[PDB]
Amino acid sequence: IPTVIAYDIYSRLLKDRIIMLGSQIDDNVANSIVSQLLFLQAQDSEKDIYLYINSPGGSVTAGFAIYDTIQHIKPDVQTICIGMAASMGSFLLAAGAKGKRFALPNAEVMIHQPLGGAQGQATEIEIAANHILKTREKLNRILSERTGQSIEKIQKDTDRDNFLTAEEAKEYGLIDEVMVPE
Amino acid sequence: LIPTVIEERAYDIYSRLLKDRIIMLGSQIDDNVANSIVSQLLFLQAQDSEKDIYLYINSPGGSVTAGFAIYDTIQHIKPDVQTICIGMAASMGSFLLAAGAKGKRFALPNAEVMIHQPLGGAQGQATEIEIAANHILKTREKLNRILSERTGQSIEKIQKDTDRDNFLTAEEAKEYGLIDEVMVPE
Amino acid sequence: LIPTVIETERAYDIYSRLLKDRIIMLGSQIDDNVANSIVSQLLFLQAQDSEKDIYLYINSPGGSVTAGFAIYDTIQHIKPDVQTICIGMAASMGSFLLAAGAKGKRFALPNAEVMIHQPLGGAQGQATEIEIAANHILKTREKLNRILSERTGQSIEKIQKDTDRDNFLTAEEAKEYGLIDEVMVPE
Amino acid sequence: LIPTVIERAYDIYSRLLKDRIIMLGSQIDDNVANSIVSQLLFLQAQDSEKDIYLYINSPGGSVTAGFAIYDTIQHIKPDVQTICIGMAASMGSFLLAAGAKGKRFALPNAEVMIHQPLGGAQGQATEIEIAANHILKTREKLNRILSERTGQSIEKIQKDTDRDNFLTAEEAKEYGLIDEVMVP
Amino acid sequence: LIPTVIERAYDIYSRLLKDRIIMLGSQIDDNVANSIVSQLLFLQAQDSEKDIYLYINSPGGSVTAGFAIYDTIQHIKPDVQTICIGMAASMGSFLLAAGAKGKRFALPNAEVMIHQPLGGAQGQATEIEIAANHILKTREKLNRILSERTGQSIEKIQKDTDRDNFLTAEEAKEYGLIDEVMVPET
Amino acid sequence: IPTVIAYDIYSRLLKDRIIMLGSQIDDNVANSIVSQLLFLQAQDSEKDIYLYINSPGGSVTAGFAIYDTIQHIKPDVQTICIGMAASMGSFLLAAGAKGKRFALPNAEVMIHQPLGGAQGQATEIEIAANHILKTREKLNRILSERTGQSIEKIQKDTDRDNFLTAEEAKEYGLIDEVMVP
Amino acid sequence: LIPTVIETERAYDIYSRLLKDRIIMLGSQIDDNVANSIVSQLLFLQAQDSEKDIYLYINSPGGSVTAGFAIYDTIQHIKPDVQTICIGMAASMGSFLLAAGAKGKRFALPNAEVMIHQPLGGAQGQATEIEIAANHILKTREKLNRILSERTGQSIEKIQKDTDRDNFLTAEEAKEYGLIDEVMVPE
Amino acid sequence: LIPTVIERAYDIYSRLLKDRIIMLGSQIDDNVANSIVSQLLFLQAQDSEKDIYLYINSPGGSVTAGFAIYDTIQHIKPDVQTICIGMAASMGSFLLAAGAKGKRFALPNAEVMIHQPLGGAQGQATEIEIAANHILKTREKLNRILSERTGQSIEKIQKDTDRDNFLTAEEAKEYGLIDEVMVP
Amino acid sequence: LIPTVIRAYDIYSRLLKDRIIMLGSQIDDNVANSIVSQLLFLQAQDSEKDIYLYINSPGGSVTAGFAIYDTIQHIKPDVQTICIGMAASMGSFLLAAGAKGKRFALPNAEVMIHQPLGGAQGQATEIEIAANHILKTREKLNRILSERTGQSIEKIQKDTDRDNFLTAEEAKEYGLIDEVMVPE
Ligand SMILES: CC[C@H](C)[C@H]1C(=O)N(Cc2c3ccccc3cc3ccccc23)C[C@@H]2N(C(=O)NCCCC(F)(F)F)CCC(=O)N12
Ligand SMILES: CC[C@H](C)[C@H]1C(=O)N(Cc2c3ccccc3cc3ccccc23)C[C@@H]2N(C(=O)NCCCC(F)(F)F)CCC(=O)N12
Ligand SMILES: CC[C@H](C)[C@H]1C(=O)N(Cc2c3ccccc3cc3ccccc23)C[C@@H]2N(C(=O)NCCCC(F)(F)F)CCC(=O)N12
Ligand SMILES: CC[C@H](C)[C@H]1C(=O)N(Cc2c3ccccc3cc3ccccc23)C[C@@H]2N(C(=O)NCCCC(F)(F)F)CCC(=O)N12
Ligand SMILES: CC[C@H](C)[C@H]1C(=O)N(Cc2c3ccccc3cc3ccccc23)C[C@@H]2N(C(=O)NCCCC(F)(F)F)CCC(=O)N12
Ligand SMILES: CC[C@H](C)[C@H]1C(=O)N(Cc2c3ccccc3cc3ccccc23)C[C@@H]2N(C(=O)NCCCC(F)(F)F)CCC(=O)N12
Ligand SMILES: CC[C@H](C)[C@H]1C(=O)N(Cc2c3ccccc3cc3ccccc23)C[C@@H]2N(C(=O)NCCCC(F)(F)F)CCC(=O)N12
Ligand SMILES: CC[C@H](C)[C@H]1C(=O)N(Cc2c3ccccc3cc3ccccc23)C[C@@H]2N(C(=O)NCCCC(F)(F)F)CCC(=O)N12
Ligand SMILES: CC[C@H](C)[C@H]1C(=O)N(Cc2c3ccccc3cc3ccccc23)C[C@@H]2N(C(=O)NCCCC(F)(F)F)CCC(=O)N12
Repeated sequence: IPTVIAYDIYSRLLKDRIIMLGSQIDDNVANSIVSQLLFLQAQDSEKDIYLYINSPGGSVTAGFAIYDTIQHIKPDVQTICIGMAASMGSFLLAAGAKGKRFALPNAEVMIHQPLGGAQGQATEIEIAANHILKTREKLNRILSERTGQSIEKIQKDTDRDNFLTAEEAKEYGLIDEVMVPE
Repeated sequence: LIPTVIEERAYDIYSRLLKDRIIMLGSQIDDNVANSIVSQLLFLQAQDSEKDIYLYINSPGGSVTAGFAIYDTIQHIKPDVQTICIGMAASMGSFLLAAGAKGKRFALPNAEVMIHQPLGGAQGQATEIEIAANHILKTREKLNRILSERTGQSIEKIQKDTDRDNFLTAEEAKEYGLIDEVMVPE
Repeated sequence: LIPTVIETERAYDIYSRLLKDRIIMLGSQIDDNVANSIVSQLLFLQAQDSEKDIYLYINSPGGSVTAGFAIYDTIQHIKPDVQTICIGMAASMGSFLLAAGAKGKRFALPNAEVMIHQPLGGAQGQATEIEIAANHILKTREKLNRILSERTGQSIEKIQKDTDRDNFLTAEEAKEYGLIDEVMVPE
Repeated sequence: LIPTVIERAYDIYSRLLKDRIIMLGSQIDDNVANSIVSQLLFLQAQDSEKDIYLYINSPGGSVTAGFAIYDTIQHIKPDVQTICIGMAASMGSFLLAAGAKGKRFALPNAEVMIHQPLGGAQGQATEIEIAANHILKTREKLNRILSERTGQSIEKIQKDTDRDNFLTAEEAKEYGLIDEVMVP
Repeated sequence: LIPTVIERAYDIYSRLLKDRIIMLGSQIDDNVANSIVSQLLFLQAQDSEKDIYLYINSPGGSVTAGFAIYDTIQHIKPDVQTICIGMAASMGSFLLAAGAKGKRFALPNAEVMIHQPLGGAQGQATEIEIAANHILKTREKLNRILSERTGQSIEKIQKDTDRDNFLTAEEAKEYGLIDEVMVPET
Repeated sequence: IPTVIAYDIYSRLLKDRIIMLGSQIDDNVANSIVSQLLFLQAQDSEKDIYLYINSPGGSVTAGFAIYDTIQHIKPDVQTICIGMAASMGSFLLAAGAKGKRFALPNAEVMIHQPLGGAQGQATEIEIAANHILKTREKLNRILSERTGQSIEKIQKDTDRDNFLTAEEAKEYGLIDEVMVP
Repeated sequence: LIPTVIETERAYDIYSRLLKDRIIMLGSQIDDNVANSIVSQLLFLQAQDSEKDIYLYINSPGGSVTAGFAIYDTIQHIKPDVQTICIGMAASMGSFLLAAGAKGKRFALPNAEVMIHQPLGGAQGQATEIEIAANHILKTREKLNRILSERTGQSIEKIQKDTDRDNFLTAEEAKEYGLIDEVMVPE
Repeated sequence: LIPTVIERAYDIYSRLLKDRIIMLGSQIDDNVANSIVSQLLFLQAQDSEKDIYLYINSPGGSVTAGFAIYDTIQHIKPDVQTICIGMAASMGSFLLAAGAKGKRFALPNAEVMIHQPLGGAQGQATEIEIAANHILKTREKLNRILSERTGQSIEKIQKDTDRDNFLTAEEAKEYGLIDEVMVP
Repeated sequence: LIPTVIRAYDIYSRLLKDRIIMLGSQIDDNVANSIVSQLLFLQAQDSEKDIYLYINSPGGSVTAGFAIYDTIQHIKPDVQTICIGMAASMGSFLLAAGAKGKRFALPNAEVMIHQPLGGAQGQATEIEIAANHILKTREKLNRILSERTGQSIEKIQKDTDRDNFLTAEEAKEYGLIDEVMVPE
């Protein structure tokens, strides 16, 4: 990670209100991004924030930490998908400010149902199944609100792995514009 | 080392017991144990359709489907299959103990009987976890329904009493309806 | 430990004694070894008597599709009716072989579990290698679904839909589906 | 890499601590407890009157480490606000409920889970007995405090924590674990 | 390798079984219990009145597997003599004490050890509680029987089995675990 | 990593608009290079950027993160292959500014088809197969545009591992000139 | 992830800032490295001021007995009173050090856990080697129990009995026992 | 690959057992003790007067397993001759000395080793104490019996077994562990 | 692996019927126990007729080797030794131990001689005991080699200091064998 005159490259980007979601989403990544969003709001509550997304997703709860923080703060959080947005990464891509969700032409967007595990007694498995099913209902309802697609459509389209191009993601309502070279 | 006995005709001890219509369920229940026991049951009813069979149970249970292989074979064949719990009957072992011929389910005085929920697991997509959950819940309802029929307890009582690990003495198993008599020394 | 029995005085292991009365055991995961044994037993029994029925016990989670088709083709070629009986569970290629038994002689005991689902596999390497592997397993599924349609009387369209995910059936549901003919009830 | 901010260079979490914000964003072990307790002590010394803000995104962990944080919160003069962002499970949800009365929050999609303590024991029958009595007393201790913090009966807490019990933010408010669901 | 003897070929242990001698010469698990129980049942069927001789060189093991052997000994008509050779520890010493009254022996340098049951528990507090209650009940069951067969109080048995308690053959006789130290003919 | 008078060697190069792609391409490497590209264009949108490429390739999506960032920004991004460029590395070599794609005489260039895997149900294998086949068409279509070769020729020449010299890479259209001493 | 704090300027990591106000953290398993650090901090603080109290925070499951006695002996030698405060838990040699604080200045917060038990160890080899190891750990227990008796006011016989097995105590029970002087109740 | 002798077919060791020869040719564990004890019981039942021959090529092992064999040898009526061929170490040497008085042998290059018992202990101080007292009492037991078998004092045995003590066949005869060195 | 020949015999048991013993493996206690038992069986059948010891072995345990050695020297029958393939370490010692004038090797058979291998770990006095033991074992081996080859102890010491490979002809000249058996 190179230095620029004294900032590391990512910290220099943060000076211009740019946050990097460039890894698998766990609690540590969520804690950092939430802290960055809170800091940028405190500096200036009016100016836009830019969330770079190159992520395969990961933890749903960690994703919702980022999601809820985005929606609470006053500044518009722009989202731009560069490389790939999968699973909870694509959920956060769709969570960006209305009209300011982007993807570069060859960026990959994938949507699919949440993954999990359960082990032990029948009633413990039932509790785990009800939890992940309710979690999917929560994700689908919000994605419906964000994309303009129905919950029934999102349910069917996320049953298996569903890879989308940048243009297909725009047509779906996950992003607003495919950002072309000027 | 399984010992040999000579009656001339040499027998390993378990095969000698099988000659007198005795089957040993003395291990964890998997498909191999089920295949052996159902084959022994088929052989014995073919040899004699009237004479009782004796099923020894010292088992911590295991596979539910492997257990139901043994269960269904016991109920289909004409001979009464007596069950005797010696040492311990846990989980699907206690289910098979309760599945013996009415009036011929036994345990020795210090034998341990345990009943609880079916165990399992699932990993992957939410809909895959749902399928696994529905399957194991249906499997529990199936087991509890049969236990209710075999013991005379209500399905609601079986559900409550199998929620956690429930250890029973031989006398408690008799009171519950899992066995008919605690076998005492003469 | 497989127990021994004596017919008074020829000694047999329990499974060999069953084979004397035309009973073959499919009681494990289906691999090439299990297929070779079952194919050899079927060829032996039909050579002894081409008219008497053979009885195939099925307590199996399935396994290799090619090994399953070794057993399937042998069953269909030989003259004797091969009866099938599901005891415990028949999953995947085990349930396929359950449905492959002689017409009107496919059975399950009341608490036996039958599961149907699409074939499993894997592929790794170049895109064209993944394509070949994908085309192979899709063609294998169509092959399985077409034969299962013939044996059950259900459509290829229905079988495709019903085998998309793991589909557990009771013995009575398996009868309704056409995978078996009768649920064997106790007297 | 944790990002830096310069205005004096700060890592992002240390910059938040300057404005009386403490992060509980991991599994609770002794190291996390020692850090949070030290931060609370420091913030009390800096300003005994201004509120402290405890961010909670944690699956819980050690009960004793959790009680290190709990007791420090209750001792110090400043109110400690708690805010659940992402998820609060087990001892994390206990600490969420331990925030200053009227100042316990959760964001709308945050997850709260409550259940009984986990543990293990191995060896002699009397050694297993000691371990069982200890974890049972620890559960009574936790349930008694949770009853006081939520206003629910100990009997209800016992029943509701027997198995894994997932709650929405609104359900956590209705239960008494938090005071308000913070809306955008 | 187990040596063969020909009078009709026998492995050495099978030859001993012909004279009503059963070998408990290993750690007690379900397999060992299944074998010993089957041998006892076979010997009772052969002769319901002649004594059986149970050799014990064992560190113990499974309590439920031990109780399979224990209950089978007490049910059958023939007296089961017990002889400790080498060592009897834990459930091995319990079975030594379970022999027919007046027919429990040890050789002069044989080692007897008694202690409390060993086990484990993991998971939720209520699951640990169930596991703890179970092992405590199992110890009560063992101590009550040991009290009956030694003549010692349950209070004394509890205290003396709190830790590993090694006894000589002579101390085991004094305690009531055996009846006589079998001395060599000079 | 030595220091120079105070900059580490790679940071000193970044001051003269030089970016180093000297490793396997994963998301971390892509995030760093994308950030460096965005930094340099913000400093100066007119002056050229020099992308050093010594890489065996790696993730296709991580590669396309770098690719799209290069094409979007105003500055010409020169590409110089030193040592080796394989797979996605050779794709990024061909993605440099027109007339400013270079390789040193003994630099190695390799092209082949994308690598991947799939495991599970037949329909899951089908989805994975369709995805990687679409990814190959995407790569081959862009490589056809950058090199001037037909898609049918790219398909044939990338079927197996195809090693090229620097001069062969110039002939193929992957680079513009072999930079002589 | 240890946070930094700045005061107008001078930057400190949180634990170094606490050390500036004579606070030492025993917040881990006790090994030689932890003992070396704490002994060095104690020596530093007494050199800075021989009269002002030192505050020893204890959240520790214990560990090495010799490493514990390095801390114990340093505490007793230096002139300043070393206050001890149990927060979270003090087990084994951690609870021994809790009891070693200045008379009247040993504290615990209300929900802090205190545990006392026997020294743990092991030995493998010859009978005489096992004898040496046994005599050593027994002598170490006598040494620990004698000091505990002195600092708690309980008899050595009572300490022996109560430390035979794992003995968990509440903060209040630890006060009644004499391991601490006061439970710090919140205002 | 144990060779067959016809072859009436016999494996070589079973053929030797027909002429009252028992092989102690491995590490002594409970399995080896059970077999040897069973063979001794079989041979005395066949003939209580004729001698038994115990071949010893063993590094020893379990003390309790060794005492199973020891007590069985002393109880039965037949004289049990012992012959050390190759090596007798630890409990193997103890059983060599346990043979019938006047009928304990070794071949000229056979190795005899004596040393104190080995063991372990782990856990609480009182558990280590119990383990220590047990292994010490076992050493006293071994030394007392070895004193009876050899005619050497317990005090001498203690000192001579403090460390590993290798003896030649002639030195073992001088010690009283054997009676004669068998020459060609 | 081992084929049958027809009374049915496995190939090695058939060879034992004509007084042929196979030392075709690494020498451990199990191999020694079998070979000494075979030697005891053959001399019991006939004390006059020769025994033939096939040797294709890399050596191994010295004590297990001396179990075989002492048994060879004690019994009445001449034990012929023939090296086929290779005799290394204690295998070459046993090759030299064959009856005088009846020790053989085939033309391309390999014979290797070298000093004993071992290990020691622990206290200085424990290392001393182990060192004295293996040094005394070397003197024991070298003294017997000297007697059976005709070479001096000083020469055996020097020639076995490192690994010393010998041809069949060199082994004859050294005194380890009596003749290189030629094809007729
Ligand atoms: C939108 C946040 C509110 C203003 C409110 C709040 O809800 N919260 C709760 C809250 C968090 C609290 C702690 C850690 C992360 C938090 C993230 C939040 C995200 C959304 C809403 C509230 C959050 C705290 C916030 N604080 C600051 O941001 N302080 C300024 C320091 C910022 C920086 F420069 F240090 F970065 C502390 C004081 C305060 O009232 N709030
Ligand atoms: C109760 C058995 C039925 C009468 C019926 C049957 O349902 N089945 C199906 C069936 C099984 C079939 C194969 C393997 C196991 C089986 C177990 C069954 C259990 C219950 C019911 C049927 C079973 C087969 C049975 N066979 C034998 O038992 N033959 C005698 C075998 C003797 C010996 F070999 F056992 F000695 C083959 C002929 C036959 O009609 N049946
Ligand atoms: C149905 C069998 C056919 C008549 C034909 C055949 O197609 N085949 C081909 C064939 C197989 C050939 C080899 C191994 C397995 C085979 C399985 C087959 C299954 C179905 C059809 C042919 C099979 C061989 C068969 N053979 C035997 O069965 N011989 C008797 C074997 C008796 C015993 F050993 F079983 F007891 C050899 C002679 C022969 O003509 N055939
Ligand atoms: C509420 C704190 C009390 C006033 C008291 C105390 O109870 N304790 C005990 C105590 C702790 C002691 C050490 C480490 C952590 C502690 C956490 C505590 C939590 C609650 C109560 C007491 C604690 C210590 C406190 N110290 C400081 O905080 N000093 C100020 C410097 C703080 C910083 F800036 F350095 F952070 C040292 C002097 C002192 O008397 N106390
Ligand atoms: C004490 C045995 C009872 C008489 C009764 C019984 O309670 N049981 C139950 C029972 C067991 C049953 C199966 C396996 C083990 C058993 C062990 C038992 C131990 C104690 C009491 C009953 C046991 C079975 C017994 N059987 C035999 O022993 N048959 C003789 C053949 C023995 C051998 F020679 F084959 F060994 C079968 C007939 C029968 O009625 N019983
Ligand atoms: C090409 C940049 C566009 C003009 C636009 C944009 O599309 N984006 C989106 C965008 C990214 C956003 C975040 C992180 C990486 C990004 C990479 C991009 C690559 C290509 C196109 C847009 C990118 C951001 C850009 N920002 C800066 O670069 N700001 C100054 C950067 C200075 C410094 F920090 F580097 F020093 C923030 C404001 C802004 O308008 N944009
Ligand atoms: C109580 C200390 C004694 C007065 C004496 C001593 O016994 N010792 C021995 C002694 C130790 C010596 C070295 C390391 C640790 C020590 C810990 C001790 C604990 C108790 C008693 C003596 C110790 C050394 C002490 N030194 C300092 O502390 N020097 C001051 C520097 C302090 C700091 F700032 F550097 F920390 C060096 C000179 C000196 O005479 N002593
Ligand atoms: C010296 C043996 C005594 C006579 C006595 C005895 O003490 N015991 C106890 C005893 C053992 C008992 C069981 C197993 C092993 C035993 C080993 C013993 C060793 C020494 C002394 C008693 C032993 C049993 C002996 N039995 C036989 O040997 N029976 C003949 C069996 C011959 C054959 F099977 F080997 F061929 C069974 C009856 C019996 O009274 N005893
Ligand atoms: C040379 C052997 C002596 C004659 C003597 C003896 O020294 N010993 C001691 C001795 C051994 C004893 C047991 C096992 C192996 C032995 C190997 C020996 C090797 C050398 C010398 C004595 C050995 C035993 C020998 N026995 C037999 O060989 N019995 C016949 C065996 C026939 C058959 F089984 F082999 F076929 C038992 C009786 C006996 O007096 N001896």
